[PDB]
Amino acid sequence: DPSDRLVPELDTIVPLESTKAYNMVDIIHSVVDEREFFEIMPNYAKNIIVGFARMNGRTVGIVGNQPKVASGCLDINSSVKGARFVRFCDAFNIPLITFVDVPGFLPGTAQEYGGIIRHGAKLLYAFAEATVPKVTVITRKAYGGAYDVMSSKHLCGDTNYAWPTAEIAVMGAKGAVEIIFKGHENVEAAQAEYIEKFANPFPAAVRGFVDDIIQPSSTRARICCDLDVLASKKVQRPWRKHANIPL
Amino acid sequence: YDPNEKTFDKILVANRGEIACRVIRTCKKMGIKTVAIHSDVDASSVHVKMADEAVCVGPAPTSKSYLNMDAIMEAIKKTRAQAVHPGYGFLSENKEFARCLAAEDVVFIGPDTHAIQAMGDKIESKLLAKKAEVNTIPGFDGVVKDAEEAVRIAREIGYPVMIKASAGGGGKGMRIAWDDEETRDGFRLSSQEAASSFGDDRLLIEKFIDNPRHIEIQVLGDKHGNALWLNERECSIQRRNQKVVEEAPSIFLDAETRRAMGEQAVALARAVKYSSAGTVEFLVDSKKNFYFLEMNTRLQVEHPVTECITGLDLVQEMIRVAKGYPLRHKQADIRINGWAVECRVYAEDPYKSFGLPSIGRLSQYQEPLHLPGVRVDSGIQPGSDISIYYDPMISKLITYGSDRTEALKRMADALDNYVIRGVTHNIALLREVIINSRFVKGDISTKFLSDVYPDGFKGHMLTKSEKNQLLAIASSLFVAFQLRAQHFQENSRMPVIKPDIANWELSVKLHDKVHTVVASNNGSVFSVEVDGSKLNVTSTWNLASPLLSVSVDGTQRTVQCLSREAGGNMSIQFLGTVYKVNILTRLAAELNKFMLEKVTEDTSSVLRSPMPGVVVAVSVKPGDAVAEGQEICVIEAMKMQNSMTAGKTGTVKSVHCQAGDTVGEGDLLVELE
Amino acid sequence: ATSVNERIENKRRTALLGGGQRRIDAQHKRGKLTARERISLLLDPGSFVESDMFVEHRCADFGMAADKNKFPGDSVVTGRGRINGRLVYVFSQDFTVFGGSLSGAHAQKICKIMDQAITVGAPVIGLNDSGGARIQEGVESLAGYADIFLRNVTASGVIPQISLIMGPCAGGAVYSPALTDFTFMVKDTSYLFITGPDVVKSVTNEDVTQEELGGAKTHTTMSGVAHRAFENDVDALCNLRDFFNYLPLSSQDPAPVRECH
Ligand SMILES: CCC(=O)SCCNC(=O)CCNC(=O)[C@H](O)C(C)(C)COP(=O)(O)OP(=O)(O)OC[C@H]1O[C@@H](n2cnc3c(N)ncnc32)[C@H](O)[C@@H]1OP(=O)(O)O
Ligand SMILES: Nc1ncnc2c1ncn2[C@@H]1O[C@H](COP(=O)(O)OP(=O)(O)O)[C@@H](O)[C@H]1O
Ligand SMILES: *C(=O)CCCC[C@@H]1SC[C@@H]2NC(=O)N[C@@H]21
Ligand SMILES: [Mg+2]
Repeated sequence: DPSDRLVPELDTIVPLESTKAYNMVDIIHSVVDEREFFEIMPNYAKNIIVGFARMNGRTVGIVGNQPKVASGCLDINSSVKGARFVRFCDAFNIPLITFVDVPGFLPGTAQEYGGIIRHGAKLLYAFAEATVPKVTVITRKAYGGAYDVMSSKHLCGDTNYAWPTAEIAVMGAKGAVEIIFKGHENVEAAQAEYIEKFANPFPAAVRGFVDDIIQPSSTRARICCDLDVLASKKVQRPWRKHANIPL
Repeated sequence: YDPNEKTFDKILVANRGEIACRVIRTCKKMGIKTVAIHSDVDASSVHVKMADEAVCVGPAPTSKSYLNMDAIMEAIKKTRAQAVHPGYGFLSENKEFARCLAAEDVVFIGPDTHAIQAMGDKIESKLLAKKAEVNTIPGFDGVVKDAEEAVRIAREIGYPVMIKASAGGGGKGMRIAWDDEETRDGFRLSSQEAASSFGDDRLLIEKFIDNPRHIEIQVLGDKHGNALWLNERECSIQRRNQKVVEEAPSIFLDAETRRAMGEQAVALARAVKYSSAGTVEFLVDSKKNFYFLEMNTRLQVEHPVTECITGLDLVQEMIRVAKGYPLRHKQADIRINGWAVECRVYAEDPYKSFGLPSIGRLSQYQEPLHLPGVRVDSGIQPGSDISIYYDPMISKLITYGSDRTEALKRMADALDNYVIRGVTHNIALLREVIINSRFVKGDISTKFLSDVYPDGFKGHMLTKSEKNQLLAIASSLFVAFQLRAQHFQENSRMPVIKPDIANWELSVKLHDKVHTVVASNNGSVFSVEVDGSKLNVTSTWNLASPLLSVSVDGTQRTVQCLSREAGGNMSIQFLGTVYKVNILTRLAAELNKFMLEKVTEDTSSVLRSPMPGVVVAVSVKPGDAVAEGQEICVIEAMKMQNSMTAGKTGTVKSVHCQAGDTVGEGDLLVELE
Repeated sequence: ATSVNERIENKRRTALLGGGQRRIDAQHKRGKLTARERISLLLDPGSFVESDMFVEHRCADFGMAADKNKFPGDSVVTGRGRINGRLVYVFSQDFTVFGGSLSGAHAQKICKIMDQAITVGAPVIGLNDSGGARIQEGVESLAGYADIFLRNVTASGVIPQISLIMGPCAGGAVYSPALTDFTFMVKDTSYLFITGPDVVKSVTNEDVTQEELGGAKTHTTMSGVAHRAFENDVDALCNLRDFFNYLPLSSQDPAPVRECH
């Protein structure tokens, strides 16, 4: 399997409408070598996907969001499911590939009573302490602090990429216009301006948050080369017996 | 082609998919700017990216996007288009569309309004053909009056009696009768179905031709009174009255019959004052007696094949004719050059009803463009999606050669190097038809698919040698994967010790039989013992490419490994048919006999829908009792309606289908005891 | 003659007075102090030295180029002091200025204090009183949380980190307290939730108020996020003093030993 094989089928996999859901497993199958993917916990917490694959013959750990189930919102179960896998992958020197499509955290009374904060902290810590090479690709959206939870550039991430259909912001357009332009009491032009100016990856691109905006068909060829140069990554950190996981 | 000649500088294509791509390629070759129309679903199609500019015309359904004349006219006015090409289907043969376009200033590439009006119904067409001295079916001409008149006509038309719905056709109102009492009961059935038909309520009584052969003559005409016939075409392999396999030169006809047929077609075209490209269809018996049957006033689907034996470009010629230029060829300039065979690759499962529509997204798609004498016309690409509103046509494949044998061999070779992963296709049926002995000999008819497979398509029945080759290839692939799994990189801390094994003893389960196989490797060459039979297979063993070329005992074969898993199950595409095999080691096979068989709670009593779409009418209600051979409900998807059959007796506990909803493929529909 | 002296006094007065006296009165009418007297009560008298008191936000959109949207300190007070003679680094958030929402300068100051504390080997105490992240800042605000979160993981297991929620913390700022070693709350005054009750009502069609959603009783009785709850601010600081007195300065030092009788 050549490491420069193109994947033209990924150019239109992401629907134009923001209310439509696609399958991330198809993207994972297209990107990885020989369309082979070993999924871990496939029937539990289906809004997140974790597994093992091979890129240019090297074992890699794939973690990603599933917009098809629960619109990709994070909850208690998926946080632990991702955190344990990420911790194991770091512990045994395995590179991590991440696909980001998240609107935020799932709201509700049950989630708050169950301690969603602790599990979100678990997942964020698991990505934060990572020392193995990490590659991140943003497909459609990443809203709020969840964008930081998914191994953003600022958590010692190595390379971040965004598709042309991606878009990153703080909250939705309606929330922004209702929390900023309250006195103006006119959301007709305000929402149009906000979606014309900030509903695109350029504000993060011009500020250095994402390395480059790449075409989907060249995704695989972009990742393999990176895994060739990050194989010698070494990071030094302060000495400690063991850190305090929020278990 | 000469771009120096003056021609339209803007063409609007009012179709979608393959024909739009063909027209776009033609006008690009002719240096003509083009404009494309599309619905919301087809916003990412191939034809909307090939053409400059693109206009959205409406929602997904064809009744509001491609058949909405107001949107088309608005798009034409906005884009300042000078000419519009309809292709085939949709509004290609619409009477009012031609007048609406020709009203303001727009020239329409095709026949005039009068030509479409005359060749639009089966009543006046027959008498017009008779007035032009053209052979017709000896059935009586005239609208039937009543049962007594019908039987009186049936007395002198012949013992076989055809009843047909007038005006619009499309495989409706076509019924059989032999006996006089059978004739009258069939006639009253036809009368009541016409009363329930679209509104014509007029019946045509006619004679049958035994073992019909469907011949076509491609005519081309201009506005100056010139008409040319571009040889003939053989199209007999049909299911649901739809052509699948096409052959340009007719092996059944000689020079004299071909000349007579062409002269009759030219005379008929001159009588109608035809000024475009069209086809004239004939029915031919065993005694080479041809009878006229319908005329198509548009560009046909199987037009490329007759281009492979004449060297002309039909689209360019008809655009030039629509411009107003006389034809630059004569009758003596048309000659037959070789042989050509065309296959129509659809998106349907051939194992049920000779093709039932299916949907999906193309995971990957590759054409055999590197093979000699191969041409592919497709309107799809990797990642394309198949909706439920349009025709399921995937592509068409044309192979030309010096003679019939070379063309057939090239078609067989090309059908194996065609990669489609994501949907289900009918390539297996095409490859089975091509290599059929009767098709090779040349004795075919319109009922070719009805007697070769009386019960249905069951796949390729492979012989003993082919079975041995398949088993050897499967075992060799399994051993190659196992050997590849053992190659790691040097560790320098815990060096690996590669196991030393001489022979691999395997149990291979195929269909419902178990074979013992012994495999040995000597580098790139595998020696296989299959039930005491020696086989030798060689290949490069590239396990990543979707196409594998192997040589077994000197015979070259191409195989594709669709699916493989650690449990031993493998899906291999051999000779165009997908086979499922289970390969295990001897010890694993011996130990597997202690495993309890998993209970399968599916023994009939389940009516899962065999196709996706929208059900239009349900004939049963919950709590009722059904009978064998009785339809339950009718699902409409991709231009056709299908009703599932019966065969078991029980009480329907619940009905999950209602008019207007969407039902997916494999969804439970009717539950019964 | 240079007017660089009066400007310093004006900036100091604005920093001490925050965003205005009306907001201070609103702060007191809820029985709630401000950051500076909280720091004074927490630390030993005459031992607190403040860092970066002349830092301004650098927003340029949504009309914050005017002086009415400019406030010194940027709603955070950071520095170092001594408790019972042992060094400590502290930071407190001010709800007066933009409701304590994160800006670039706020995160920069917090990160600088954490970096200094991890360099010298001293504990960090954080009094959290915010309202989320500043929307007008944009993605630059979000990165701030990340720049904090990483420093919460790098220092985990190296120096003790104590967090005390003193008000309605909401949004992505609730993850920093969850990444610290211990968490304390003030009852009837503090809240902790990812999203407000309005979003819950809009989405799940369920009616609930802030007290039942993120109150101190909820997080100390069934949620398991907080560790202890205190009656008011003074009692919370008084208990935090001796709780800090129990624990050592860094993992490189042995457990403290006191004088016994
Ligand atoms: C990383 C994830 C994120 O980005 S979370 C962003 C925050 N999302 C929100 O919807 C805001 C939620 N905050 C609130 O609802 C309130 O501030 C809460 C926490 C309930 C405080 O209670 P309450 O005393 O009633 O507030 P208030 O009416 O006195 O308002 C005071 C001023 O504070 C301001 N404020 C608050 N948060 C922000 C923020 N993120 N960005 C900018 N400004 C903020 C408000 O504008 C408010 O202004 P004003 O003085 O009422 O005119
Ligand atoms: N008079 C006939 N005698 C014998 N077979 C016929 C006769 N008419 C039609 N058939 C069959 O009807 C089918 C369709 O006829 P056609 O006029 O072409 O309608 P359509 O335009 O829908 O294709 C033919 O393929 C042919 O096999
Ligand atoms: C539906 O989308 C209309 C195009 C498909 C039907 C056209 S028209 C009649 C020809 N016969 C056939 O099978 N395809 C062609
Ligand atoms: Mg016909």
